[PDB]
Amino acid sequence: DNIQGITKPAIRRLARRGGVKRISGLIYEETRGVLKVFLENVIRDAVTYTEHAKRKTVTAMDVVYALKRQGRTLYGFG
Amino acid sequence: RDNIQGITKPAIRRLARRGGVKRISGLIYEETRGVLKVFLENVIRDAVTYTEHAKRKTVTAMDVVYALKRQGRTLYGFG
Amino acid sequence: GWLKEIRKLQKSTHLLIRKLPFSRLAREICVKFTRGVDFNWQAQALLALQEAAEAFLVHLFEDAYLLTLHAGRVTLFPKDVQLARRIRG
Amino acid sequence: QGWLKEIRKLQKSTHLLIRKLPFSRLAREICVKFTRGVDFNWQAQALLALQEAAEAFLVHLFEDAYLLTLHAGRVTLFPKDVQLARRIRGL
Amino acid sequence: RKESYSVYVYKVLKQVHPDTGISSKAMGIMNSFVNDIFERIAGEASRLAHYNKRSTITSREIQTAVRLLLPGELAKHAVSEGTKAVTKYTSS
Amino acid sequence: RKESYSVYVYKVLKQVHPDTGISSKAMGIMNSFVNDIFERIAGEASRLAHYNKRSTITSREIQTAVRLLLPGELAKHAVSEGTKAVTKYTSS
Amino acid sequence: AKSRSSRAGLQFPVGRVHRLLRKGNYAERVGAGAPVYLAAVLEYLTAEILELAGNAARDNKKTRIIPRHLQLAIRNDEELNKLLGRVTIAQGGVLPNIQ
Amino acid sequence: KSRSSRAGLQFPVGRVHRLLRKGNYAERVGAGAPVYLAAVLEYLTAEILELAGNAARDNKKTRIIPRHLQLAIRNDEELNKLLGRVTIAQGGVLPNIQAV
DNA sequence: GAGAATCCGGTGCCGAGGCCGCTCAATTGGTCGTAGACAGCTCTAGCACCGCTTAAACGCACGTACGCGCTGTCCCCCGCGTTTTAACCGCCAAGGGGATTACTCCCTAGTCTCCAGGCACGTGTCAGATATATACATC
DNA sequence: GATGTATATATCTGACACGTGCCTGGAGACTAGGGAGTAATCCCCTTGGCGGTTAAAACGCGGGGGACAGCGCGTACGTGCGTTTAAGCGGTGCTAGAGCTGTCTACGACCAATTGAGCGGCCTCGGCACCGGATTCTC
Repeated sequence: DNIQGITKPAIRRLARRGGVKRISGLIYEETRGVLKVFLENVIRDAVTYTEHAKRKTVTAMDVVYALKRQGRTLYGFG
Repeated sequence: RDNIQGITKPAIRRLARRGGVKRISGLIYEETRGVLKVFLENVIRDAVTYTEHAKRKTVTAMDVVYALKRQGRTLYGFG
Repeated sequence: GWLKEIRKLQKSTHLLIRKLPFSRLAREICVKFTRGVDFNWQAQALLALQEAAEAFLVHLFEDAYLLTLHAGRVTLFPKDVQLARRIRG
Repeated sequence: QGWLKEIRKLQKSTHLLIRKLPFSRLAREICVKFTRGVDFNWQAQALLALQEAAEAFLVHLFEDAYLLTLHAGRVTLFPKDVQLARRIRGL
Repeated sequence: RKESYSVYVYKVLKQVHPDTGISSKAMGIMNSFVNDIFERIAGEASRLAHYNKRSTITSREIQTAVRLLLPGELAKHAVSEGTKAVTKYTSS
Repeated sequence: RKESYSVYVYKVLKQVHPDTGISSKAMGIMNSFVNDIFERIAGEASRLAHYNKRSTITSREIQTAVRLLLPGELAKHAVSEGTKAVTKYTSS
Repeated sequence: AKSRSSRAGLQFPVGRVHRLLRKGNYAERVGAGAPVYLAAVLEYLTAEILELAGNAARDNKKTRIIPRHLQLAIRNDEELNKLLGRVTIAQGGVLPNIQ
Repeated sequence: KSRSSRAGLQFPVGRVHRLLRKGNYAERVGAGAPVYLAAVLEYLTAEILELAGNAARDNKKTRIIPRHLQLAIRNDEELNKLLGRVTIAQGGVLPNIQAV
């Protein structure tokens, strides 16, 4: 598997936070799809920094800098 | 004396035909005249600042290009 | 009817809003954000304002018309334009 | 009812709505496919950072895409709504 | 050996509030706030040292960067407060 | 006295095309293209001289900036072409 | 023998901002009056957002600031929402927003 | 003996190195970087102008005009993501028609 | 008109703030090159206006293509109860590599010096623009 | 089948590809000193695993809630057409305003001593998170 960990009540709670009253059924695929096409664009944009400073360890600052360059600025974890 | 009605009733129609809209409604003619105005403020207030800083009473093209680049909508063709 | 009008306007490239009303509108709005001072626009920069305004309005009405076909409409109501700005942010 | 209590409850607390280890195994699976062969160490704070970003992004996406279901008269989301909401932005 | 901005935010909070404590996590947010705004303004004013073909950063460029990077009323209060700080800095 | 990039774009166009002319307005677009990408890459690689606490810009930082600022296949072709230029630059 | 912030009448530092603005390579020459002004601007921004946060902190009968209070103090105010638009505060949650 | 012709390029190298010295980007600039930079810029310029010239050829005109760059950018997939926040003067749009 | 939602109290617990040692980075002070404020002069390109003229907008009358509320039908998510399951907590070992220091060396920066390239200027001349006129495509 | 719909050419019109003069920014040379690349090290942060629990997810089921399809009235919008108004050409004037060329001075880098402001480690104790209890609310 390694994608079915994002289960139905997980996406259901993610929707109920957003104010969605009534949810259809096909969403539980497309959301997983869009989740993957999000995380890929955060991963490699992180790991290039990890390949620049020649270390085998992704620090938290690398992910913060990848999200900085991506557009969604993250606070706190710096 | 109207001062925003230089935007006409069919110029909005020409922009909607370029956008590809088959049939405009009514009060759009009173709505778009709002929105454009707001957008021009967030250029011109952002473009009168740069020319205020360089002690110039002339608002050149580079100033509007820089303001549009700062807003996020990059313009190329002039300079 | 309209179908000979769209395919003529998505072919050309010239300006649609006339130059002098847009110049008077820009000189009106500019004098409020500078504490009552005139300026002197170069004859090139007004083209830049007008091109950015045309591109922004055309992209806006394309997205608004993408909203209108969702709700079964063909007509473009003012409920549609004031919603395609809150989504885009 | 029921949902009217759950919207009031989940918008109050500030927990993590996604479990830790499935999200961590997914992030490691994606990280393996790029620049293969070697593994990649993750600090324990970086996965929490990426999880907070992904949760905030998905909640903002559903809350933004819900406004195109009240607009059509419906109540219920559809994948057309989510794909159109991504079509509007340009992501 | 790795500095931060926790002490100064704590002093400002004890100035404008009598005893309101702040947790050790939310203080971290304040670090990533004010290592960020300083990246914008003192970044963006550097750009205004390049369009006018200069090489300095005086108070006037930071003033215009604050006029750009902030919305209206907050920018008016900030530009009204900054020159008030500078004038009592000059007559030392 | 005010330089531009018209001559070089004209040389590249006469290289990869026999006689395709280019107007004096669209050439201006190319100026504002390639005074822009150079602002991104050679801007953004400067940021990678700051996160790793360095002070130089070598070829490796520009290589990583090209790996970031471009989508996949175009970035692969660009990184394959740039080192091909550098290797025949080194043995001068 | 005499502090820079004490001449400035401020609370944020001045020498540290000047050190970062030289070492950051923003310009090859740094005017003297600039980082005092910049530190005053940063002090006013942090003072505004903490002044808005503490009222919501006392509104929830608390005296210790958690990130939810900063989230609410950002999102309820209009002009800070204009400023901090594309920022996801960690451990934050969302506003109470129904229908 | 020029550094443009020594590496076999067409974009200049001395001008790019001059703009990296006086651009306030780092305190020291290496020698292996700006040749790489000019090569990448030359590849992107050729990538645009090939599609622009082909679209100009298919419209039976021997001159490049900004409508042709508009068509070449908005029809290509990679430059749609590279230039996704770009307005072009004298641009026009794509021929977009859609029904119900 | 009573299970559910809200406020309240008690108790463990654990991180937030006070405290000390210390060190290195910010202060003070004197030196010198120079970046830029300041003045004045010169070309230029933007604004005001006006006459014309004419292309397009304006105003209206009308036919009718969608907007919308209604309603019937059928399907389809949500709440509920039971069973199953994997996430987590706490621990324990261990080891891969992240951070630190040394040391040489090498590679870029500065200054000087020489000249080939890229820019402004000027000009015939081909590419297309628009315009008219004439051979096909069609509801 | 008349109305578009594509094509031949008329010529005319100006942008533009090109040729020349020329000023100055790019190349050659070389010293020198800090940046850093390589080598070693030691701890410290991460990875792997045992084990037991307990919330949390999966799965049938039925039932109301909602989406969807047709449909009639009608009204707000497109279109046709005469007018009248404002927009464009273009031409004149013509002067405020970019800019740029010197200057001289206040001003900020640059540098040696020195000390306290702020950072690292530590230790509570009150604030708070959770658990259990007493007072309201709509179907």
